[PDB]
Amino acid sequence: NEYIDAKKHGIDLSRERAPNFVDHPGIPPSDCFWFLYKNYVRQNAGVCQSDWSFDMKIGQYWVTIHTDEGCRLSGIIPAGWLILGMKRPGF
Amino acid sequence: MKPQKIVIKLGMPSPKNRTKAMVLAAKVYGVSSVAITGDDKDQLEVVGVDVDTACLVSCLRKKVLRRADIMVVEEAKD
Repeated sequence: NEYIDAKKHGIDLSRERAPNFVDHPGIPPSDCFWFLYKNYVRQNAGVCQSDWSFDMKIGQYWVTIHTDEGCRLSGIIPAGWLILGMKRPGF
Repeated sequence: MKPQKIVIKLGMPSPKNRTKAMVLAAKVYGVSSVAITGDDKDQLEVVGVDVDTACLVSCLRKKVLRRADIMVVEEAKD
């Protein structure tokens, strides 16, 4: 499991500072947070939509991240990188 | 047809570069929203319908700073 490995290396999503994001006018708010790590060090964080996917640059690679209805993330990501999802508080 | 969320990483942006990037992005046809985002406040985030992202990036590169790269694309759900 990818969260247990992350927990072993001192990562705790409940203690991560919130992503720096805005809710844009005229589109639905994103209901998931994601946190991106290289060798278990947070590089960035953002928001995404549950039950959906997005494309993002992880290291040197363009990759699809799949987001299930519980904000759990899946996809093929480059060695040394880790991306973890959670429900945005209130959603 | 669907609005896209486009995130562009600015390489080592001054505050002035962030502001200038938001203004130019906002004036592009199809752009409905702009923001500065990311842990390092180094991302221009654009929402738009049918935006030429290659031309937004190219515009940031000639007018604001050398380093601008798409890092996220997410289609908005309705």
